[PDB]
Amino acid sequence: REIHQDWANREYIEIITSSIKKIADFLNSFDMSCRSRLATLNEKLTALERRIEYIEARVTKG
Amino acid sequence: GRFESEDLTSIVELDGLLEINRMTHKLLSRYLTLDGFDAMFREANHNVSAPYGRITLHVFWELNYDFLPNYCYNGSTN
Repeated sequence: REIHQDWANREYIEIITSSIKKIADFLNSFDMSCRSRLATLNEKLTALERRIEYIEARVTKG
Repeated sequence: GRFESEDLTSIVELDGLLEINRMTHKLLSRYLTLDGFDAMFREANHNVSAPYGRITLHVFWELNYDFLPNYCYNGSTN
């Protein structure tokens, strides 16, 4: 009967939509995690840049 | 600057204030990143790029002008 076929087809849609939602949720979480790791990496990089500049000024002659 | 605007007896005050600043830097470094206290102190004392800082210059200036011709020694009490 058509009703049973419709139920099966809608089940196919439901699982596919859930898969799509899971991918999007992971994508958002991955973006947040990488950005946090990126931010802390920048914090160390700028600190190193300041420290090397201070060392160069301390050692530069003239 | 506050030390530079007073006599040689403000050395104790400068050391105490410097200790407070160092401790504050240590407390802030717990959650933030900051340059070492020694580098900042040298930056404020103009000692990073020069052999001598401001504190020593003021001490020499005070000795020449005020301390030497306005103080009497007592060897019993040093």
